Amino acid sequence: MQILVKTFTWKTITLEVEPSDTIENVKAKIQDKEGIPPDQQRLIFAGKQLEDGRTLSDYNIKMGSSLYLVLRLPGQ
Amino acid sequence: AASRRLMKELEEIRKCGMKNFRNIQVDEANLLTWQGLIVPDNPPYDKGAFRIEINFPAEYPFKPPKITFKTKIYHPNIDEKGQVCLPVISAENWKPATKTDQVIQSLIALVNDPQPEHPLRADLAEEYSKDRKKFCKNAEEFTKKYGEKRP
Amino acid sequence: RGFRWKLAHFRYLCQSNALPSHVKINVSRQTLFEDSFQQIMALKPYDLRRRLYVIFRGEEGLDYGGLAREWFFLLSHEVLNPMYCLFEYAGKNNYCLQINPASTINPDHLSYFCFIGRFIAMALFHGKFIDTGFSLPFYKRMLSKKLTIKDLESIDTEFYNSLIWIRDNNIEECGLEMYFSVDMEILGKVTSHDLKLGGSNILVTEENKDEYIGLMTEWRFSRGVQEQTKAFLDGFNEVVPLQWLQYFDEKELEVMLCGMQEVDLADWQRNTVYRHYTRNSKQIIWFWQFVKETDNEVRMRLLQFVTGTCRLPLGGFAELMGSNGPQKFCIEKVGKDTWLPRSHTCFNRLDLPPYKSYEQLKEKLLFAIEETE
Repeated sequence: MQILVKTFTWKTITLEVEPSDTIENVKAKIQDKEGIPPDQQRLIFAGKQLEDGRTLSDYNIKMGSSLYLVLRLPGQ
Repeated sequence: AASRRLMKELEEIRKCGMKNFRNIQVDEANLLTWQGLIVPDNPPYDKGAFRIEINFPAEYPFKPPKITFKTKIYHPNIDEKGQVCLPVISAENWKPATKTDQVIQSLIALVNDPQPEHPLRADLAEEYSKDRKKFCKNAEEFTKKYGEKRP
Repeated sequence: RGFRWKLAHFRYLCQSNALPSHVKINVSRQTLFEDSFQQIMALKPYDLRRRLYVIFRGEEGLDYGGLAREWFFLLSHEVLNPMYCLFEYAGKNNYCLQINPASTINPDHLSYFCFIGRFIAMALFHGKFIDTGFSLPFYKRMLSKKLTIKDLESIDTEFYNSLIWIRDNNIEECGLEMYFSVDMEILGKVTSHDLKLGGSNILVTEENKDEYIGLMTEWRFSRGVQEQTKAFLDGFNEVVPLQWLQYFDEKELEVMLCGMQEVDLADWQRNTVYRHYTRNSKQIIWFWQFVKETDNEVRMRLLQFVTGTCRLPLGGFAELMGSNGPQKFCIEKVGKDTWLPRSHTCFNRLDLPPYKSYEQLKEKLLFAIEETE
């Protein structure tokens, strides 16, 4: 499958992914394609913040789904 | 949903007869996403059919819908990511009174005969403007290979 | 008693209100936001009127050299970055901040908006500029000016056109299925707001249409950011009283936070297009004679009149963006000349009625662009 992780800077990042992949894996694909360290990432889908350790299918992310990428504030 | 205008619009698309547009199933939690099939009549697309998605913004009908082609296609006004520059739903001509069946109708109108004075794909644009027939044969093996049935 | 004077006044208010001694802001570039937010939040608004000592540790004694009006540039660039989900861009293609309703996903968002409010007021108070600023409706809120349907055009052009379509057309035989409620998507999740009691069940018709248009207009400006906005204004007001701002309009406040920008009069002329005018119609000849003649502040104000902002994109006038996509500075010829010139910021277009004398064009243009209330 293929997903779109959308930022508020209007970058749409396409990712190549399987329903098997964990949220950690997808964060990893982001670190690799954008350089953003996973420990400071936030993925949201259809109003659900995606907990690490679950999988795309637990959240029912089908193909063409749009995620949302937001950064964590440096302080916390 | 809410979306009480989207229902009336879905109703008056299903019953409007829709010869060139069919198999319209919908995300029924909020009718904010439709999928359908375009079935062109004139060549070079009469030997094909094309899955599209229609995405309605939450504030419909204040902002227009967005149409994308799921099926690939060979058209001077549809890019290879499936985006169609359809004028009636552009950010500059969108009116609230515009119904989705008129949208489709103008999408069809665009398939049947393109307008290359303003194109998403310049090649193509000129391959239509000049050489109306080198275009069609290429459009045909594209629709032959990549497009769908029945039509 | 125009901008020059308002400025002296505001600067004098600040000078005359500064506490003595200094306040220490210790940060490092690598940890600029967390250190800043820590440092500023630990201090009292009053302290933020003392003299400012910024340290960048690791750059410490040589330099400065310096210094931190750099902190103001650098920090502004951090805290206003839409990635962090506190402020967001106004449109896809225009790049001046507004509050993001999704900000609540940040654990203590009202605190960070208070921080930023303080921060900006510090900027005005110490006469330091910041890298990119807010939208003009945003500024109007700070001045407590009323937001109006025409204020929409800049921040959501489709919603604007739709609104106005409904005002200016009879809808009785139109089968619009419009109700007093409206939906909004945030972070993928769709939510419903009634505009008055049980509004989702009230149908928009010719008789309620105006009331409806009203409420939509507020809602669009206001939606999902009442609390963040108040946090900001409060944080700002503690540092610099909002009432000190009362002689400024929203355009002047833009220019006070951004600097005076650089306009290359060549770069402007090269990239202007003309509708029903030409490079040789001497209304245009007169125009460009006025652009060369006057102040740099007039030029920004003029740049604000036609584009909605005094800032330019990376690059110059060759890459001016509008609402729908790129659009260059454009002067079009409109009717009568008993009018004043008008603009369409989303199209970046000056409507210039053919005036009869260079002086007439000069005095009317200058009246339209300086008189934006």
